Amino acid sequence: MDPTIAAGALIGGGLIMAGGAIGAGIGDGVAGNALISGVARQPEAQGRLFTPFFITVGLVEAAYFINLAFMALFVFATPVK
Amino acid sequence: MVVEYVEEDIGPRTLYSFEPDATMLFESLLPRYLTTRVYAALLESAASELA
Repeated sequence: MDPTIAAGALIGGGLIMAGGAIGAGIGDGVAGNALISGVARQPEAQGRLFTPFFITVGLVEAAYFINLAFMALFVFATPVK
Repeated sequence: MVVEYVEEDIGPRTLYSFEPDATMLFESLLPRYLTTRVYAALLESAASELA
């Protein structure tokens, strides 16, 4: 009915956010691992490593927030009512 | 050889990277060190013989 569509939208948004969270969390983890290792090798490399690191994060979190946007589109402005 | 801990001389200094690791290089470099010392001994004894 209408509530069935609403429930489908809620579950779909949930899945989208879950995928986003897994992706962002593990991606930032695997990037920060390299950052910390580099800073453990050469301390004065820190100011340098913040350029590639934040590039990587800029990509990772990107996929996250895109999903976030679409989750809103699923939950609030649900395409099919 | 006797081992002689010299100093600290290690503050924010950057650590080295060894390939493949530390001990393999150490154990393939020690006989070369003894050979270098024997070579220096031969050279010094030659100069001394000429004096």
